Amino acid sequence: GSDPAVTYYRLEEVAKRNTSEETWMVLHGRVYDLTRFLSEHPGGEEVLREQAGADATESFEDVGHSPDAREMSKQYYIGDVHPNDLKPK
Amino acid sequence: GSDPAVTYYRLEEVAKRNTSEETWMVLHGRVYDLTRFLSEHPGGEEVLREQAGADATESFEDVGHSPDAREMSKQYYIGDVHPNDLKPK
Ligand code: HEM
Ligand code: HEM
Ligand SMILES: [Mg+2]
Ligand SMILES: [Mg+2]
Repeated sequence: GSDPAVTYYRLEEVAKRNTSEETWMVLHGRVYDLTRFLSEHPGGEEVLREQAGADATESFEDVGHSPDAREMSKQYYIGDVHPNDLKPK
Repeated sequence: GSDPAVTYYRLEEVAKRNTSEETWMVLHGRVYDLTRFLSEHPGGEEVLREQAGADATESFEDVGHSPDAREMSKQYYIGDVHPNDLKPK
């Protein structure tokens, strides 16, 4: 069941956005446009460039971001990963 | 100049890695060294051999790879396609 209020992106569409002109990334089943965040990230640009257009959930959690960082991610949230591209829990 | 965190490859060079000794492939503007991946590819070696050395984004996405297949590709990423060789738009 897709949610009328949410815009969904297939991982194929996220994979296209892997350039400095447009960088998207998936974190926990949600899509973030970090294009403008790249030069402001306190963890630097490179870690984000390397996984541009991809699901970087594991790296994000391995680093262990703070509640403050998670709060900050909300400003870049743009949609949910299409139901079909979500993995079983 | 470009981005020093990125090694760039011209499609002319990528095209030469089309045998089992060294097979590279392009997916969404990035180069992947699949030489060790061939044996382990669930869809078999032949489908990779067929587009070895070329951009196989279309066939990759048309097949419908899973989130796990995408995660798996990351370890083979060696660099980006030279900007001159990408689509103009
Ligand atoms: C919109 C998503 C993201 C936001 C808002 C964000 C935000 C931040 C912030 C605020 C910090 C400072 C320390 C703290 O608050 O925990 C930080 C550090 C860091 N971030 Fe992120 N980050 C994001 C995504 C990522 C991703 C996807 C990666 C990995 C590919 C990453 C890798 C790092 C690293 C390596 C550090 C350094 C911390 C350490 O020394 O271990 N971040 N990030
Ligand atoms: C780094 C590049 C690639 C990786 C890591 C990869 C990985 C995988 C994995 C893990 C599967 C199992 C099903 C799934 O998880 O989706 C799979 C299946 C398959 N792959 Fe690939 N693949 C790659 C490139 C390609 C390319 C370029 C082609 C086409 C020329 C291809 C054709 C197939 C086919 C036909 C299947 C079977 C589909 C099924 O019924 O699930 N793959 N691949
Ligand atoms: Mg060499
Ligand atoms: Mg994953």
